[PDB]
Amino acid sequence: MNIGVIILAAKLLAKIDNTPIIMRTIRIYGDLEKIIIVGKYVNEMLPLLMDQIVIYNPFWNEGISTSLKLGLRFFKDYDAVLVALGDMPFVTKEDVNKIINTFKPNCKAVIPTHKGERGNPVLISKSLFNEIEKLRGDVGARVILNKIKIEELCFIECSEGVLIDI
Amino acid sequence: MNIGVIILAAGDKLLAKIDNTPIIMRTIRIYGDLEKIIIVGKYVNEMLPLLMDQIVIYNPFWNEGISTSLKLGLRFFKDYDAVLVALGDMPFVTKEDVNKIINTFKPNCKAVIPTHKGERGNPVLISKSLFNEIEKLRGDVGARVILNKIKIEELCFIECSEGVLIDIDKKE
Repeated sequence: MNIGVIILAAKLLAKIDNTPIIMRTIRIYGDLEKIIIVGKYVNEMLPLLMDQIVIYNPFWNEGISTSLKLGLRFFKDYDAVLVALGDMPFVTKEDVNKIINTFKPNCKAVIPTHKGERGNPVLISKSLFNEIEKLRGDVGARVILNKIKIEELCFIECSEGVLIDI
Repeated sequence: MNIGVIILAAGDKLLAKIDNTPIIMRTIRIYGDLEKIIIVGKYVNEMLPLLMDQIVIYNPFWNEGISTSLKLGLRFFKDYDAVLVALGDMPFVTKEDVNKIINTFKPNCKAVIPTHKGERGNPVLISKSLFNEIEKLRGDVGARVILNKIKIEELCFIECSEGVLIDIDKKE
């Protein structure tokens, strides 16, 4: 299925068992097609993201929405995108399979949950792309999800990692 | 119009200055307020500091050749009507030149090629139709392989300045 991970990255270079966190994050998505969107600290971590397709967002200061619109363009033909944050190195590989496997034919999105909280990454299907294209400001996943009826929102429970943003 | 500009800047010298301004710098000015991104590779680290005001795509496959960079920037404008492929080492093209090129874009044209005294140059304006064709490229080939494929009955030309024919380079 056409599922592409959009890693958002405008700390991040803080090691965890000798590997900088942004790198831990990037590889929990393994074989999945992904693209890293980078702004704030781009120059500081660029040499660490050179094995990746990286898009530098000049408009990062203008709010997370600009990073997500860009990242989206590279997958506009995909069935859905997985919006992950580079900030969370604890999301499990299993958590990912979960969020992806539970993406059924009537799901407009899939939201991970842990002990009563919704976390990330959020699986967003093609049907919503257009919606996130109108998005403006420092808004993002929350704002678009509120747009759908709970009847069309799927979910599954994952490790606590789906909630830990370091 | 849905016409995006892809400035191939992956394919060191681009940082050199011409009258106090970087070459890639000048090359960008020429396309003005047009929808554009610039693709870099091996010199992302040195390049970027001069592009903090532009959408920059780093190609991890820079070692494989110009086709990867073109497919990559092309992926960023997949829905648009056409893309103008520009080279970051050609800072002498003129705004007037560009307008002539994009304006010459008619429903008959599967591609618009800049010309100066019979000479076919760049930046070449490629239409949505060839998009699939270019995605078929491999290695360090480039779009001109495809331009030759298409028939003259659908390949528009338009006389421009000599900038369309000149590039800048470095001596080993």
